[PDB]
Amino acid sequence: QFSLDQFSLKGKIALVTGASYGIGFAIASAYAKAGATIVFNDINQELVDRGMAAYKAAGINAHGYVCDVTDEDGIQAMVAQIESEVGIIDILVNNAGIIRRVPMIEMTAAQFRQVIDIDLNAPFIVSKAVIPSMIKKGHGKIINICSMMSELGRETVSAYAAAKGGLKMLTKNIASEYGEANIQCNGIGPGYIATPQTAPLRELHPFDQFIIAKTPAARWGEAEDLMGPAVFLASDASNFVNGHILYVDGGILAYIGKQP
Amino acid sequence: QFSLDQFSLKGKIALVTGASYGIGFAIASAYAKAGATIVFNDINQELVDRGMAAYKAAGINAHGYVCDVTDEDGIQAMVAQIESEVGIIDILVNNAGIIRRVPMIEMTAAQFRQVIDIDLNAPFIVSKAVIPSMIKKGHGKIINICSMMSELGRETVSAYAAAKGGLKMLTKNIASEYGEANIQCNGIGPGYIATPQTAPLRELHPFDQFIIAKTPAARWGEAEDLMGPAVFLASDASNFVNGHILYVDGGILAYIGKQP
Amino acid sequence: QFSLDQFSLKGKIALVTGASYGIGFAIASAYAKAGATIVFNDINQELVDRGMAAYKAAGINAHGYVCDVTDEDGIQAMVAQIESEVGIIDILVNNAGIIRRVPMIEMTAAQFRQVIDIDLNAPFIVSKAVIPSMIKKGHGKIINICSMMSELGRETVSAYAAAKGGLKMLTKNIASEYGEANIQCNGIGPGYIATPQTAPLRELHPFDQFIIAKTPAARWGEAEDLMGPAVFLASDASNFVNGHILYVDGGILAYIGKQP
Amino acid sequence: QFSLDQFSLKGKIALVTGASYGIGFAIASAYAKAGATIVFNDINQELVDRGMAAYKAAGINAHGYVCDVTDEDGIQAMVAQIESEVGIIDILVNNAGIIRRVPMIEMTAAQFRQVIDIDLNAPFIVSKAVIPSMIKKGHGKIINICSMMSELGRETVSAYAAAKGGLKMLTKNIASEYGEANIQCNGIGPGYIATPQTAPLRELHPFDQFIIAKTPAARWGEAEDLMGPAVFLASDASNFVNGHILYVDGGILAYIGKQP
Repeated sequence: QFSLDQFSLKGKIALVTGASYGIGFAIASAYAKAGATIVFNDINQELVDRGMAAYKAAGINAHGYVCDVTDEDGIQAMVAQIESEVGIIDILVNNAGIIRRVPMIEMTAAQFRQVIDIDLNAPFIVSKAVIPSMIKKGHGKIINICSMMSELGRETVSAYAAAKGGLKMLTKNIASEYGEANIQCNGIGPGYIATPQTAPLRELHPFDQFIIAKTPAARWGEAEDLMGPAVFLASDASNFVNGHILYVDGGILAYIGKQP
Repeated sequence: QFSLDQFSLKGKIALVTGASYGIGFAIASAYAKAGATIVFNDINQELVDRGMAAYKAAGINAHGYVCDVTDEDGIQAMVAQIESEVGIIDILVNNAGIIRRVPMIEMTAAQFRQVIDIDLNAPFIVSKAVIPSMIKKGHGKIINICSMMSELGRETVSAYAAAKGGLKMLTKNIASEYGEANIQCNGIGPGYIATPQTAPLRELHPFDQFIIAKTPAARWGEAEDLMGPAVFLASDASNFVNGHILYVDGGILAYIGKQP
Repeated sequence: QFSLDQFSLKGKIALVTGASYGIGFAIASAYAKAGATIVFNDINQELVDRGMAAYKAAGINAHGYVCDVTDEDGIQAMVAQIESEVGIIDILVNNAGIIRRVPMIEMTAAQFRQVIDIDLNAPFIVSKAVIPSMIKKGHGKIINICSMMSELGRETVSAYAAAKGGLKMLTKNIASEYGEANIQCNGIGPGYIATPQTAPLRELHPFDQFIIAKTPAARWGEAEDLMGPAVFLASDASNFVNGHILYVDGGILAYIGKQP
Repeated sequence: QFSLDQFSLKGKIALVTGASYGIGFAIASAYAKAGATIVFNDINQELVDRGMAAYKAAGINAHGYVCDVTDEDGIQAMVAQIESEVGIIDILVNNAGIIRRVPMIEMTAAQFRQVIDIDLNAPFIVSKAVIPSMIKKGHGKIINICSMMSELGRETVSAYAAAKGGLKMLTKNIASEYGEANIQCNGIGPGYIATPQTAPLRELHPFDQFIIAKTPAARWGEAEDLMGPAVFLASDASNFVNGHILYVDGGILAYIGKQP
């Protein structure tokens, strides 16, 4: 018999990378509310302290670690520390990332490479670090935060689009290579999500008009819109969903757009 | 605050077309277990009686109706009857369909047209019949049962593939046209699902070997694998998922295949 | 050794359905210029006479036939007539189609069905009618005119989107079922193409602004933009391209759009 | 009036990276036969000498340069040298690449990063180096050699799949960012192509059986199958094709497979 318990993360441990604020924090918060124990990392103590205080305020006892996602030795040590202090990571969400907006021909090789390293190579490093214990546990979930840029390009975001396109295919590869070992690796592809940074574009705006017209749902998304889909992909309720990119965009990728 | 209640269908009414047995019955059963009131139709009383007895045995008081999905007048009358006797349909699953396996050049125009009428035109008819009350209710869900044939072709299944390809795009269109009115229209694309009919292909088999090799998960799917994804798409937990085809295939569509 | 002769259609016969004017006429004209003998059909003598006069003015001796693409008996007889009078059809372009713009819930079941019959069932009928002689000839090409609506939905075009989505999958199915017999079946998916009908939307316009912003190439497409891709798919130069939808859209489907 | 001259590369210069042998050499050879002047690079003099001798034997006066594609300074200098000695690069084919086959959890971070650097970062570097002169010339083409791994994953090829997935999206981004400047950036996605290396898998074989069954065309592809599609994408005949991945796979990506 089906049970709604299939969506529950009770007794599972989730690592959400870079989950000190923003989308990662919202996903980790939903995970805790679904029953999970939350672990997270970020690049410095200041960010970790910020995440810890915010989890506490939401009634969550998270476990926070200082670690650079591009540092394999660092991540390996972090996983080992998490396993001794908290337990086996059942669920990994590759959320950490950066974006840069530079015309392609103006972007330095170093800058391009840095975006690739953080947004693509690092999810490989963290996945590699968690998979062996997931196999031994008999079940694992890896959720890669992709983008609409996993599908569509735009001026100024060449490196970001390249890395997210790579992350989409990395997702499908891990699914193929480890699905047999009961690892489900999927993507979440958020639409246009209203963050603190895009707030002036909503001032009582042509950019706001642009987004609303592109979106059948006729609104910006919010971090809260990602919570249900994220919990779904982390849960037993999605055990036969594998190598799939779940777009959460209010219908953008399905829509030609609202024409005048 | 996120809550697992977002996955609950409590107090909602779901119509699952052709849900007397098989995949539709399994989805409707999960819906009931998630809190929904179940209504379903099929082409004759014998099938309806079969579904009713099976729902009863599972502790579900379903409401069953005799109706041909290709009969617009019939479906319109059925919805009106459902609304007077049960209530407003919150969730429609377009599950009813047929398959034929005929080499294309050997298939009659009439046979091709019949597969198109049932598998494509009928989901349009039923969607059209439920959408006006969903808009007035302030929320609706339409879940279209697609296929891997919404993506990939195969000898002998030209009509079926054409209709399911159409259903994929119908899904994206409804999402675009009605998303503004808070209708989420999505697809479920099952992988290779083990039905009563494919049982001899699992006899202690080259076809069995074929499927397992194509599937990262290394097994046939089962109707039970569709239950969580179906409940997800019918629930508040997927409100910003729209015009999306959710493939539930253990990783098939993501995999090049297991080579020797 | 590769030769540019691989793009030549010299000594081949092409049937382009509904090619009396518009996109089909432009494709057929390019085919003739590439060396092909052109045959075409349309629903009445007036349209056939129009196409014939226009081919003549362009220095092309086309062969025109009155036939409804939804009439299997009619199409069968037409192919037989073409084979006796002109020769074996080497290349079929399924170009004939209609579009309707009606809100979905307002569209009659009859109207929806008519769009499906012409835009989806008819390409099946014509393909079926030409394939047996292509197999016997040792090579065939079928080019299905799809749309951006084979990928993306829009208010008012539910039936059209459904049929073109179906046509995309029909294309992939024929490729799979007949590729072994050296039939290559592909799609052409035009972007926004400037037709006589959209001319007021280019008056010295917000709709014009909409299109240009969606298109990396920063212009409407023209029928002429389809000529090279169409000749490519009809030629020996694309013999290992099969079940593929070739989008000719200046970059629309690849682009998130020009934001303000 | 359409002309077959639209497929001609007469008076154009093409740079094909790593085109000393294999797929790149075959594409460059077709380009020369289509009228182009051929320039190419490779990592050492031995490979350059090999390519030069092979071009000469085919009646082609190619221009060969020693350069590492991951060396931005090196590539920049190479382009400058090409422009002084040969002329402006009209067409870039990003063909250079490597593949590694290592289980993901066994692959070193350094090895993963090297595959990404060569197969993804390097196409960015070379594209960046050629685009400014293409803009000034008033027309440019960039053709990225992708893979079926731009779409589908497989055990042992995680890094390769990630890089090719990235290259697919880089292609779409360049299309979006530079399409306005009359740059068409597209992909070629070869299917299973019979190379010297896979020859024992064709010995009079289960792997051979695997490929043939996956392929509607019922054969391995050959480098020659890529020549027409490559010339197409480099030519005026594809000017409104942009951000598109042209799969040349005999129908593989369209096919569910030949079941027993």
